[PDB]
Amino acid sequence: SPVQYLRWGDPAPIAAVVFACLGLLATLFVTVVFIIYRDTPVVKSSSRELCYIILAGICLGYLCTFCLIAKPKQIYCYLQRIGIGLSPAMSYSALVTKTYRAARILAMSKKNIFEMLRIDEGLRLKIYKDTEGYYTIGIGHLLTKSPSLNAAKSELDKAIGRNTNGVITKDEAEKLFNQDVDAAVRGILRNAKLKPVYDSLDAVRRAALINMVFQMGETGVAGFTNSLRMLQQKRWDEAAVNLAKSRWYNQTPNRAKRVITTFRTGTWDAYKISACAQLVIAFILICIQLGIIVALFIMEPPDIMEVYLICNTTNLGVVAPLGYNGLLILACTFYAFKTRNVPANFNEAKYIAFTMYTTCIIWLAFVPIYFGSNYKIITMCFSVSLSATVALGCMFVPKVYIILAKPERN
Ligand SMILES: CCCCCCCC/C=C\CCCCCCCC(=O)O
Ligand SMILES: COc1cccc(C#Cc2cccc(C)n2)c1
Repeated sequence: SPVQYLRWGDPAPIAAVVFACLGLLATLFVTVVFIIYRDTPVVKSSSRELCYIILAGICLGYLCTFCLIAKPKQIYCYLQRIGIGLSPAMSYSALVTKTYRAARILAMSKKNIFEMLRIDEGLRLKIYKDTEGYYTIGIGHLLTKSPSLNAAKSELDKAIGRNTNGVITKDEAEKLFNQDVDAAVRGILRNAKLKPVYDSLDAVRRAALINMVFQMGETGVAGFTNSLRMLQQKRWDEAAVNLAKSRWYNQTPNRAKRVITTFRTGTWDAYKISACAQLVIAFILICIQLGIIVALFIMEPPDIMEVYLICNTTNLGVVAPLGYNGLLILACTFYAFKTRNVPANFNEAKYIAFTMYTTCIIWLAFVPIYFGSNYKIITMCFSVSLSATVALGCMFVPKVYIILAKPERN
């Protein structure tokens, strides 16, 4: 009994149990809130079944402390190993597929704007110079600024990764273009006259504005005061009429028409231009961890060696599932970082990225702390729980807050 130990002067067992009980309550609160209000936008477009997997994992995480603070029964040693390896995998494997889909969606948006400008501006697959004499390739991608061709080729090879010999492919031109777009967005967001229109626009219409920026620069685009305002206020037809009066339209009519039409429809009509799969993959990434665990069960059978349950788990019995989860966390972080600025679903991505930043630190810190500790069971309890609380706190608590306290927003 954990109360005994507190009485005997050791408050660690009861503290761990309380942490886990509170963890279970909160996860229970959050889950029920998601069951009732699954009928709402803020939950529908986000993957519901995947969310449940993540919550289940967090739940099992907290449950792990009851496996570590236990009566001496054989099965608890089995449970410990199962729970400690499998519960992070459940959460992180469902999450990686979530961040992956968010990464594909984003990539295909970058592909569209690339095609837009391939059509409007064109690209060269071989090195050339701009009107200012600087070495350039693709859709106006600046390579270097020195007057030496070989310096451009080296810098290109550095950028692409193979020995290009001054010649690249279309996919590689896209690669370079993605950078230039990124930088282009930075500038718009650093421009007071342009930030509010860009923030308010949907994805397609954002590309149209970026298109204009590429043609005239920011200072030129900011000169369409009235039109930008109309766009910001969503008066699409009026913006179209207004922009068709400009000198821009009159100097480059063929291109301006496509851009204006894009602004007017929010579609790509002027340019030629699976949830179930997620569950199967998440299922697979989880079974792999189970495979590792079951294999270590056969190589190194669990055995007991009071309130603390000392099992005979070797360093390998810990490290192998730990390593695998570490890989999942790594993949999550990678994809989450990539999609960190994605505005969709009330900036859901910003929370997911922050969560993984924290997880990485917590897990990296766990290695020296745990393997240099003489209080391993309690270190494990707090660690699993902290990791589960970080996920629950940083990702689900804000969603619940929006649900219950902003019913006029969602
Ligand atoms: C952000 C990275 C994700 C988390 C890192 C995962 C940590 C697990 C991976 C490897 C840990 C290093 C191997 C264990 C050290 C053995 C210590 C010992 O037994 O002496
Ligand atoms: C950092 O120290 C450790 C060591 C080993 C395992 C863990 C863990 C975990 C876990 C469980 C369920 C849900 C989530 C998000 N995480 C933490």
